[PDB]
Amino acid sequence: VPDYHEDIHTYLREMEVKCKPKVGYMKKQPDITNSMRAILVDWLVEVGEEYKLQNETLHLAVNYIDRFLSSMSVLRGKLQLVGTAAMLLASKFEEIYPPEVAEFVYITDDTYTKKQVLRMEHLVLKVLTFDLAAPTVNQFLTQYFLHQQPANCKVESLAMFLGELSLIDADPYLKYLPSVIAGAAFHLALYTVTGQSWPESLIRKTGYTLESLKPCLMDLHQTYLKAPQHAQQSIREKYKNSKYHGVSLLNPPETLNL
Amino acid sequence: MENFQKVEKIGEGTYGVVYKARNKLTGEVVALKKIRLDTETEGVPSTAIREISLLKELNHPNIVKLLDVIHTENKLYLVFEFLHQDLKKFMDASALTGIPLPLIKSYLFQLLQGLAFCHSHRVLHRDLKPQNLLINTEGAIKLADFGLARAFGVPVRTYTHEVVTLWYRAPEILLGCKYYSTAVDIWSLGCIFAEMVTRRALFPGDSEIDQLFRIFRTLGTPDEVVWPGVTSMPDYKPSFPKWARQDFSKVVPPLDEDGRSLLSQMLHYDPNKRISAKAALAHPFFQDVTKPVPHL
Amino acid sequence: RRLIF
Repeated sequence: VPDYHEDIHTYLREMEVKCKPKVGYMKKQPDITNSMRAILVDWLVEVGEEYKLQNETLHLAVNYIDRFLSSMSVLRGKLQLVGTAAMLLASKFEEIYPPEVAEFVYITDDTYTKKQVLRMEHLVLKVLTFDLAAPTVNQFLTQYFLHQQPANCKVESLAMFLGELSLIDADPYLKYLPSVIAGAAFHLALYTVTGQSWPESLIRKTGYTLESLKPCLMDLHQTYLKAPQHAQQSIREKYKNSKYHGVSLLNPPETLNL
Repeated sequence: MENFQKVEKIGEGTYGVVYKARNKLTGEVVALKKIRLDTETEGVPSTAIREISLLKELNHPNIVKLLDVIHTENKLYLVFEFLHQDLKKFMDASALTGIPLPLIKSYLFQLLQGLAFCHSHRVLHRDLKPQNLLINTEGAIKLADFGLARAFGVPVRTYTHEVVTLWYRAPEILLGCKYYSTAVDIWSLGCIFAEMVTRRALFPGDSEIDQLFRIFRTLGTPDEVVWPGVTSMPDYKPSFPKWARQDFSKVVPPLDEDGRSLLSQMLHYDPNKRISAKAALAHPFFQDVTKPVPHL
Repeated sequence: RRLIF
């Protein structure tokens, strides 16, 4: 029921600051690198197709890894383990029935033992102090969408697409809150498909002027424009499928009218 | 864990064995949830994951207080404020006399504040029922057991074949809709309210279909007029019997006019029209509310 | 999929 939004929105806009990763964490990390991080999130995007997981599970899972690496240094050899226990926690928090651990040990090619995965779940838990109800881009995209006159499922499918792209690269994106990334993704999706503009309805709800969106909007444009060329492709290959109206085939606008 | 002395097991359920116990240092009395743990072939169970995280965010008088989590290598302890028993076993003991009107109104009013606080923090319970509602001797009731509870920042996909219970399950889930809403929690409240009043469960189905038909037999058979869309829902059938809506005074005699009024808005069929917890609190029925204490 | 890094 529409009696409870605002309160949820406000509260999501509050919870989002406390669940925040450190913006320059990849650079205090001795062994691992933004591109290792890209490879990892790409693999997790693909793990989710194989097991027909929900998209929030993938968003949630990345959040864990980022908040995990903001206080734990990891070797490049134990990253895929840190990633696996995130997707299992995320799975266990969000999915109706999650994959078995065996399945989570199998997605990784008998790399880590089932026991290693499990007692890395406990360590993830310890370090985030059982704070898993993290707000994510996908959460805010959904809360928008409601403001969409006329409704239209290519915008929705395309904003989701753009917002997953931003999971892949922390390079720019880790200095934006999900509420803004979502905002920037909703606008770019809407501007790409219809030509319309980030509406005044949620300029009041969110306090987000188009102008205030500008910076992350530019970043998320470039990222869009360059998507087909990117080292990672798992997301684009997933948003090819007609589950999504092949949003990812649509042609970026090489300008933004800003 | 060394600071807690197990006094006795006061029930159980999910996770496992739940003891009363006192802090040997402070003297506080707590309920330890002791969750068993499969470190070889499962991990931390989804229910534990949900309960701990959601409750860690819901600080509020009518929601059972998670105090500490104690997280050893092979064991996982949760630490809760003690409360003295559950609505359910209270009603067995008060059935024959009946729970006093004024107390029942206090209870509904408190459950409606905690439910409201839950739904305004994107959290459904999905498993309200008298045996999951705690009472103390100072007349407080609190929501407890957040094991099936889910956060709804995104809509909550519904269970294939639901796990939740029959008796307090909303028609829209009985006809297999795609999603939960805050409204199913209200429908559940609306049944506990009835039960506390009438000493027996409002809709004691013996199976998904029977539960429907008992519903249907008492509030009439949903059509389009009352609930647009029903006809076209996965589990709805042209062959459904056509019953007539009973007077509510026929269904919950003892209640007064304003309680009937409100009971009926909690049982409205269309989710989109069923009353939210916020409103309920605003209802006439709560004008003369006090805080009676129960005879346990 | 072993990720080699």
